[PDB]
Amino acid sequence: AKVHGSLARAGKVKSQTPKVEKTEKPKKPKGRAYKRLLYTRRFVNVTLVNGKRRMNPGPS
Amino acid sequence: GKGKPRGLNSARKLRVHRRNNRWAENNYKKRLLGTAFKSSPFGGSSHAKGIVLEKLGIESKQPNSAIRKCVRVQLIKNGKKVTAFVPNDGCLNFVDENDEVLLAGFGRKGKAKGDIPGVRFKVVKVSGVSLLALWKEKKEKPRS
Amino acid sequence: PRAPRTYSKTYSTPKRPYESSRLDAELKLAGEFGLKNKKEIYRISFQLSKIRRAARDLLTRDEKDPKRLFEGNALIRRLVRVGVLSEDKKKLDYVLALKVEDFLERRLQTQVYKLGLAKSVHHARVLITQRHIAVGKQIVNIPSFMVRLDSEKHIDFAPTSPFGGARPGRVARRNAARKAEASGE
Amino acid sequence: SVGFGLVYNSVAEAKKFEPTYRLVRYGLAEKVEKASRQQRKQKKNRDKKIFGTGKRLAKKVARRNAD
RNA sequence: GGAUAGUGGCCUACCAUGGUUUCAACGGGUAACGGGGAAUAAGGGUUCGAUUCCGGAGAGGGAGCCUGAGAAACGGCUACCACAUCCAAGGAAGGCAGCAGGCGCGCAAAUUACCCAAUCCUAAUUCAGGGAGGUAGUGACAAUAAAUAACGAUACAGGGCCCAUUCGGGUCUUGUAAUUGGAAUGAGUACAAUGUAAAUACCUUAACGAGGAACAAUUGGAGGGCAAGUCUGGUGCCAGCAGCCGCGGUAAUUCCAGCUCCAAUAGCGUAUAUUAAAGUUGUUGCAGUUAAAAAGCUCGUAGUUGAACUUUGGGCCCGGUUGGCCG
RNA sequence: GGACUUUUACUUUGAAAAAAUUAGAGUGUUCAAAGCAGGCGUAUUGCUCGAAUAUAUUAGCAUGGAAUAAUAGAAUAGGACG
Repeated sequence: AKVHGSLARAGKVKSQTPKVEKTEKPKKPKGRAYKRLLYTRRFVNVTLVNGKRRMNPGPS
Repeated sequence: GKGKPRGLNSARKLRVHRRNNRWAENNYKKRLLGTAFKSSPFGGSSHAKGIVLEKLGIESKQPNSAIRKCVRVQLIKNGKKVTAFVPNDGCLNFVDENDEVLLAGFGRKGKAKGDIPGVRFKVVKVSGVSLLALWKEKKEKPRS
Repeated sequence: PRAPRTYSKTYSTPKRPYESSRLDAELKLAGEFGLKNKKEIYRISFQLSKIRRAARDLLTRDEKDPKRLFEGNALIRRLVRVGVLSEDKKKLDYVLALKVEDFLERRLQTQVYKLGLAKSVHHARVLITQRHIAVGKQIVNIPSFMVRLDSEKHIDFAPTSPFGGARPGRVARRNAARKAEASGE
Repeated sequence: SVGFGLVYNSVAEAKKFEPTYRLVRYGLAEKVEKASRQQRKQKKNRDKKIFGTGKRLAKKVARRNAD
């Protein structure tokens, strides 16, 4: 099938997507400490039980 | 006992037969005939470099409807020609013709990947630098 | 032209990649014992898995087979010396039992806590790795050291460092420097 | 700190039975340093190209300073 | 008989017609040096070994040979073929598949450094010599251990929990905190001594070295298989994704991004191959009515296979090895 | 020492058997991959444990077995022992 299409538009969407810079945020602990934070998150303090559980909910 | 000779001295016939029917195993055949070397744009190697002839815009198969940016490439080691897709958004912006690129397989043993017909390869590096670092911003395409 | 300096690896790695349950349990072990890698668990579960293998192979042997006797009993005495195998259950059917937790709980990491000195497995870590505590006068800074049962009586502090005398340390003395240079002369 | 120690039954026996580098470490032996290893080798390989004492060749190449 | 150090069609002379083969000769292929081995873990297997030890072969290709106990030697010679260096044009020289280092090739691989101090070898020999061998450099090949933080106070919130007629906060801590608090340590820097032939690191250790501008973790993923959003913004069958099923044509749970989250973690992605999964090569252990596959039919040689029956039955001794009830 | 013996396959035990590698015992390289060390006193004139075991099949040797499965024999007796 056709081989010589149009290359005029390559890189279109990325180049026309509004640049939002990264947001400067709290330092996240590198190492055993991240696993610590993870444990106390998942299996110590418990956020919710909306039916079951949600590891990453938004608005609800 | 269905065909196969069960006797105590019929080793010969059994392994012979085993060879015979080994030949119906596609990758046994191909590994034994030498196809990896004989055919195949790469020489059986994992990767191959080569120069860029022209820039192609390959309309994808059905039921998809787009244009897949590629290049025609002549492999240095063995002069064979082959067309390679240029991954990610843009990146056909990174090449230019007569450029010296680095091709790898598409992870299907031959077999074109998605909706891209007859493209069994891809671009990994150009001009000495990695296409990825270019697409991000880590690095910049060398002189010429 | 020289001899091969031999080596081997100490960890295996789960067949299934994302089995949510095993991830749960693994995590629990990590946070409970203060481990930084799932590797630190994998490692153990590999070591153990070799033991068990050696165990199964012996169990198939005839009772009072020379190899079963010598090597089986050798393995048994070995698993006793550390503190994983109980003196009660001591005839290689429990070594076919066993579990990772029994291994985990025997680390210097775990012992330098379970009887004081830490108040948290993490403070255990940070202490050990910072040239504090010793067995003999021999300082050890490896979280996974495994306390060898009869050394349990010697997990004190180091002849150096604070908490066991010899010197306060550069920070304390920097503060002493600030007091002595400000509040005095 | 753990290591090893010798103690000889003389000072002549020590100066004769010891590695020379040790004597250098202590205070009993100069370090008669010499031309580099490849310097030495190269000097030998120069030396190989000559048969005899050499003086006859030097004067015969002094005969060259005319013709 | 000759020739060899010697056996032999090894060669010559005479003489005969023999030698191998479907139990596959002979020929071809090999991106084929052989072995110890290696990768893959139910077993049986499959795959691989140029490469630290052993054996063989070669020194650009071939032949020929001197010396010698030993070479058909190449860091020996001779000739030819290819290559190629210097010149005063008459000539003369070279052989890195030793150590480096260079060109070429490519997807693919480090220093033109130091030493004989160890390990050992050779010589007329304790000394001399050894790019054998050791030393460091370059080195995310593969392998091991495993820093990136630990602990109080306090601001409201809690779940605990006795009391509840009802303010509540009260001291057992769950910890989310946009003010805090003093503790701790090596990464690095650096006396010293140690290390070393001399050095360099390491193990030691004076003076130094942590508060977020830090000494600041990364690589992928968040529709399914597959752990983790139905968040905001962008694009609008375009650009892009997507191993595979599929997403995108104006509310995109797959694209470009921010946020949040997951997974593995000083490492993670990818491409090629291979092994397991694969009872999809099936001896263990496959399948052949209709899904892939019984030859139109019978003979039949090589091959595989092949009914039953020939000292069975009784008696006595000898001395072992566990184990039981006692010790 | 003299005189003769039908041939096998199977199985057992054994010898002959390099190391490294693997399986594996011992020893706290501070742990660990490793290494084959080391451990003890009179630490001013020594004392001493080691440096294992296993596999190493096919073929050849050696030894025990006598089921299974082949092979040979006395019919034109040209037989057996004396």
